[PDB]
Parts: sequence; C-alpha cells; structure tokens
Amino acid sequence: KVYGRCELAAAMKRLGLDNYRGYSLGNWVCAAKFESNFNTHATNRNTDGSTDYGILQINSRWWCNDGRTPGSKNLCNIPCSALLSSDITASVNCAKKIASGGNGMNAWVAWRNRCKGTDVHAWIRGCRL
Repeated sequence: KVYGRCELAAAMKRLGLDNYRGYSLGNWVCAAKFESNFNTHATNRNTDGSTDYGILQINSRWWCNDGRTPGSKNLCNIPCSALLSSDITASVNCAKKIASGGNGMNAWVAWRNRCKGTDVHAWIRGCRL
C-alpha cells in the first residue's frame, strides 16, 4: 500500500511515534520514505538470505520469521508477513524495539544517511495532524 506522506505521518502519530525515544515524527517519515518509499509490500533480499520487510524495512535475520534464514533470532515474535500489510501497527511495534536499543534510529542506514542532520520537520510541514 503506497502511503501518503501525511496519511503515513497521521498514522504513526496515532500509533504513537512522535518523540518516541526523543525522535520527532519526521524522523519516522523520512526513514520510511528513504526506507520503502512508503510501500508496505516493498521487499529487499540481501547477501545473507536475509530479507528486509515492509515500510521501515525490518530484517528477517534479527527481528522476524519469513520462513528461511540459515540461522538467527526473531527479536519481535512476528512472522515477517505482518510487516507486510496495510496497517502499520506491527512495523511500528517492531520498530520501537529496534530503536529501544543503544544506537536508536541508527539501525536504518537511510535515516542515518538521508535523515540524520536534515529538517525532518520538512517531512510533516503541510500536514493534517
């Protein structure tokens, strides 16, 4: 499902992400843009058998079970296809744990990269919030 910018910004404000771990909503926005381009079914396979899933592209090798990753975790109890739906609930639940750890949003590269030191603000400026 390809999301509006503000449709996606309204959503994870309700979902609770604004100022979560003292990251303000446009960080979230900008990581989803740059991570999926707001597509929930966006998927990328890796060099490890790994596959990142959904909208903030959570990795199969640490946070989910997709069916086949030649050894690892599931730090979230989610089957990777929950990442994959309409509904961001699950992506955003899992997302919180990844950012619960030490590095915070630095787990998303693209955020690290296209988003640290920016006007993330800019991602919600014209929004129905």
